[PDB]
Amino acid sequence: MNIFEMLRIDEGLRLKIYKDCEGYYTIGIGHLLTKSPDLNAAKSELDKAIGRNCNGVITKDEAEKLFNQDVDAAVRGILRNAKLKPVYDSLDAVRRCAAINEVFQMGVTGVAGFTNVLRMLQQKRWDEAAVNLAKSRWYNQCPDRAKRVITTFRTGTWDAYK
Ligand SMILES: Cc1ccc(C)cc1
Ligand SMILES: [Cl-]
Repeated sequence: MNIFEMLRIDEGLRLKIYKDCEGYYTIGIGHLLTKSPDLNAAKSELDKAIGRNCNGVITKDEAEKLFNQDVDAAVRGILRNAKLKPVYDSLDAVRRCAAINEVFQMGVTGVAGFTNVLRMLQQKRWDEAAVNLAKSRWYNQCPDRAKRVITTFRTGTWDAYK
């Protein structure tokens, strides 16, 4: 078990644009195209991402390419954020996976605004962080995509993905 397998389980796989649980246009393994309400703007972004006219459908290999780029951008987003980095660095290996996963789903901005949970995590207060994450708009809207990640922040084991 590792971040990629953890993410494939949580994001599954679509090979054509859909609306995710927050209502935004997505494809592959949780790849957000745009927050625009315009499907055609989400289409330009996709072609722009692949390097061809798709027009809204991709292959598996191309999905894994996007996936690999997006994991990388999530990690880089954490390391570049002054609020996220010190918290990230104090976490153990498995909770670091739960942190990459959350940034991958929610994006850095939303995550960095959980000042509450951020302090709790750094002080290693797992139960309270867990409780406070299960309160966000992210959890209430995306409970299947989110549940295993909260449980993982709580336990620091992979048991939720087993
Ligand atoms: C790096 C990080 C990711 C997610 C949370 C909720 C906190 C820190
Ligand atoms: Cl969901």
